Amino acid sequence: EDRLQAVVLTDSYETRFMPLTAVKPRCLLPLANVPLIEYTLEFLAKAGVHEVFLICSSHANQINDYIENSKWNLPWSPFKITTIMSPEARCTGDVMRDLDNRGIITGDFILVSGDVLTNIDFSKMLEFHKKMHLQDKDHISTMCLSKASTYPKTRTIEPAAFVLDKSTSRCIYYQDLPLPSSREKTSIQIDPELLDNVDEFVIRNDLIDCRIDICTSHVPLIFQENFDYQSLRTDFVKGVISSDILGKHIYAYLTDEYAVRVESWQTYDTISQDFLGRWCYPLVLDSNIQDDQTYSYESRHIYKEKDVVLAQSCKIGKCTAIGSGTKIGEGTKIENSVIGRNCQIGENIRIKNSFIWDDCIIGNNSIIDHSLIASNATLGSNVRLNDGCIIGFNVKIDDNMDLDRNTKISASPQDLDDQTLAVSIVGDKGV
Amino acid sequence: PGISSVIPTVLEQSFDNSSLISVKELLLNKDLIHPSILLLTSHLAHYKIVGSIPRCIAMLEVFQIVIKDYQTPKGTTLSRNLTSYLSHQIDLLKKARPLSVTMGNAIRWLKQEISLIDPSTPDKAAKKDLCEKIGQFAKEKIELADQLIIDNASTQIEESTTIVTYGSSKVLTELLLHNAISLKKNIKVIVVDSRPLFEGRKMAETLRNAGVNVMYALITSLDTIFNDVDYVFLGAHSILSNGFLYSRAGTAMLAMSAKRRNIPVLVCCESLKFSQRVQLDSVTFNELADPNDLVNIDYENPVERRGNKGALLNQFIKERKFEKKKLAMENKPKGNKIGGKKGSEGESKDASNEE
Amino acid sequence: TSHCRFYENKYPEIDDIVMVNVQQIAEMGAYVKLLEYDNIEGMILLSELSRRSIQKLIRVGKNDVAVVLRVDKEKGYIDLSKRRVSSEDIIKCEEKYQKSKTVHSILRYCAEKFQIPLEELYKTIAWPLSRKFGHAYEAFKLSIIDETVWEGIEPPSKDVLDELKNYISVKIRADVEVSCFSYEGIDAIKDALKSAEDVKVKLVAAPLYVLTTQALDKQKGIEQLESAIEKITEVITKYGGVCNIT
Amino acid sequence: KFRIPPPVCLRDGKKTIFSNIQDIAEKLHRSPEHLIQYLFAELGTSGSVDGKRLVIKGKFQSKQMENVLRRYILEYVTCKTCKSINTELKRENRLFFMVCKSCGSTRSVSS
Repeated sequence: EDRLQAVVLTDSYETRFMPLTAVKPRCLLPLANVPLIEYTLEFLAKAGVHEVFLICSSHANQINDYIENSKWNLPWSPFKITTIMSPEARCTGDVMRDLDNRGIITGDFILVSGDVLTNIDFSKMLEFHKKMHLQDKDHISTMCLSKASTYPKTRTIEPAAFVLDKSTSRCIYYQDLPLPSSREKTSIQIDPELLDNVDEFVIRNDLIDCRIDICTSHVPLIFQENFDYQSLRTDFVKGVISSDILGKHIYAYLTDEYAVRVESWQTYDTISQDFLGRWCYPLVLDSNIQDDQTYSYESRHIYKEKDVVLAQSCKIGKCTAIGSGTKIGEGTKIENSVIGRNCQIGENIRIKNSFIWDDCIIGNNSIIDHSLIASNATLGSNVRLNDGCIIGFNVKIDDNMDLDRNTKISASPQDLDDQTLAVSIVGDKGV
Repeated sequence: PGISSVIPTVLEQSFDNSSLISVKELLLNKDLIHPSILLLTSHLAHYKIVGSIPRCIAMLEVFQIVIKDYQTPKGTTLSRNLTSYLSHQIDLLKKARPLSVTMGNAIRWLKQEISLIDPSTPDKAAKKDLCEKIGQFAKEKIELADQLIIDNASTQIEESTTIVTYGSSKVLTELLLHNAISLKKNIKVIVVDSRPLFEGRKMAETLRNAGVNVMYALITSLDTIFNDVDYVFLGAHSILSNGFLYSRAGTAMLAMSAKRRNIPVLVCCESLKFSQRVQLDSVTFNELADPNDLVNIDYENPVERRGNKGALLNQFIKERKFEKKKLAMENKPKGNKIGGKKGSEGESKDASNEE
Repeated sequence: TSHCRFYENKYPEIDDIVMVNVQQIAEMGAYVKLLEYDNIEGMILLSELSRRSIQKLIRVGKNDVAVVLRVDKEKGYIDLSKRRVSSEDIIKCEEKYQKSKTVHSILRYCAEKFQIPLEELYKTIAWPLSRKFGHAYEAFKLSIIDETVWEGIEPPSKDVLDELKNYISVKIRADVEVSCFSYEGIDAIKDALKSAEDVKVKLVAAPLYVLTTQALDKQKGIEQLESAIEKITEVITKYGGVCNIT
Repeated sequence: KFRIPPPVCLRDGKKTIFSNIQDIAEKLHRSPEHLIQYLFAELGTSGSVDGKRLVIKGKFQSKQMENVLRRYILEYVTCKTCKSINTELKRENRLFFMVCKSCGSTRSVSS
């Protein structure tokens, strides 16, 4: 039951975040004024990890530096960090092959794709996995699933329709749809290979992706054997179902509580909002995980760190978090928005449902609505932004600018409009 | 003939005066009853939406329907067995769920109407005029009154508001909705929920269906919710001859809390709800229900968990009892919005003698 | 669009009867719009309103009685009363109001249709109807029953009149499933055609005969259709076939 | 007969989508519209032609559609007197009757 190793699939979903991920690594970016890797690490610790393995390729030096700086580098940690360095750009099959070549895989190894933070206890899950394994010899891997918000409507990228059994908790079919976004395929598929064996058929769609996998020693060998499987969800699970190796079982764990992985931008925002509220049961910033953090709890879901300065007569709405070393002026209307560490806010600024990253200067008499500002990117005087406007690294938005709905701004100093240099594109300036 | 005896759970030591038992699933009855009354009774018994205001209206509607369907026998006159029928209906209602003050008033009105027209007139001419009259009455003393109350409230509300609300009172819902839509002010609505009936939840749902900024709280969570917040509104059932607030469950405590934390409470009432019956405590006459309401373990109404509790009769010396109607203190509410615009609750029976 | 007076004179006199459609009440009385004498608002007092519950009966929309007390024929101030009503006179007043309303309704659709002023229309109507006959609605009713009142003055518009008539009141659909098994049939059909039209008959299929019956005031179309059916029945009984009527 | 092409189609339904049909048209030497017409004749469907891909209304499977295809390949490609390649579309009055370019014979284009 004890002694379990962890392999984390990092630097995999780059260019999916279309403006960012070009200069700095994907996972190093802060969720709520603190890096995304830390949460994942915490989760792993909670689960039960004895050795840490990270897959790095895109900007690996920075990752290494971070690791060196991190708390787990010191000898007090039960798990040590040793990174896998591989050639640039490869699929999860190739990575698996590489891992196999090296050879550290023992027993029930943990494989996590992307970064996930959830509240559910893992020991029970592990126990369940063990018991099910003890049933039959040819058991493969565990999948995590959670109940969705009644009806699906905000899910377009990965709205997977899971046909499931109640007695064994096993997947029957996996399919992706663009149905709510584009009315071309509003569609359902069922295969007849497992009809006269299961009987209890339950067709469901409202289940959210987690992508946390508890895997046996068979999986890397399987990957080595069948080199056609580049992905792990679309081709692999389906293959397993359609009897690639005959007489084999897979898991689909069902939980009533919240569990969602990071995937896009709106989804990320939603996750952040959830974190801000009391959705996750023990996951709160006021506990202080990074040790340098000095967060404290206040009334009406408001987070305040130490050395946070806010001026008199500023009406605040609901759910606000402020990072350390902030100076905010007078006459501000703040509603459902997070302000980063050491940010300098001017005077008379109306904010609604927005997001502000680490060290950003917001200019006087500006309106920000449902838009994101990345690290070290500054807003000037009189800037009016609409819903879902992503701003990249070090973008200097100077005096007087207006940007419409869903305008993406580049991060590296290419194809998308508005650049890192002085003034965003209303008058042509840049490289 | 009906059904008698057989009551679930323990009878308890204290608070034993009113009916708490009965027909839930129908078995053997008199073959003359109009089914609409039965259906209504079935609804009322297992209702989660109604709260003082709509019940009476529903009853009136039912009565109207009955009148429409009513046919005079060839032998006996229009009023001979009609009274008996009415009595039977009343008995059925009581068996299902005890009669309210509004319902009593309605009954009285009906009786008066019956007395007014003596058995001499033909069938199709009398009831044509009766139904119209009743409709007119309904239009007058209810809807118009409500509208008036709403308008009074409209002028009474100032600038920058933060309100804590409770109940499934329709008038309050109307008010809040009005605030949200037609006034376009800076309104914040905080909702309090109760265990016996999910009224707060319903209110919240209604608010959502409009698009209002909503905080959601309970009876326990009140010490932290204040720490900016000013107005407190409650829904009344009936005001007695004493002047005390004879209303639903979790109101009095809230009022007390409000009193403690500086800012007073405002309650709304109609100009027909007033009673001549004298009582100063909840022990006198109370709406008591079966302990089946306090079985579900949080979250939602339909869940059914095999947790820790699920027995009442087998347990030796165990009393699980809950109350629905309460008597709140007189001095704590300051504002009363009735048919005569504005007034104090200490007036008691100023409208009762006025009729 | 709704404007201008109903009768010849702008302001009423002493003793003459009116009515208000009350929008808001209870302050001094009611300063609300009239529908008997001009759409310009006049005032009733809360003194001669209660005769024998008082704030519940009137309120909004409901028809309420008025009689002209005092007139200021200079700038525009009209005094109205409810209690003064000459007993049953209330009912008469109400009737008059209703008539006025109906007249107004009549001269609204035509105003919108021909795109011509309402006041002019009113002027052209209220002389052999509102003066000689009594009220105008009753005159209109009389005309609809048997035309006699419209003949007095020559009409500038006929289409408008037609529209009005239509509103007051039309093709009614009729399908006769003709399934004849007769010896001579075409001749019979011709005969039927020659009696039924003397309305609009169209043929799509061979067994199905489609006919639309023209109605004067909607209810009259039942009598004609039945007659046609009877005629059809008569037609084929002599030869040796059948006609099925749905 | 090995001339039957593999139908590369997901059974993801509500509206039957055939993206591989162009290949079928090519290999068997046939106009794409005729196949659509045949399908329509077989089962009450309504849709439109798009350049390669089909948008046909209905949730139809990857076995009954396959059966239909098999039938089509059994009678519309095959001529009873002489098995010839060159067959052409003709609208001969409401029910279809195609002609063979090699000889000139009328074949039942429905059963």
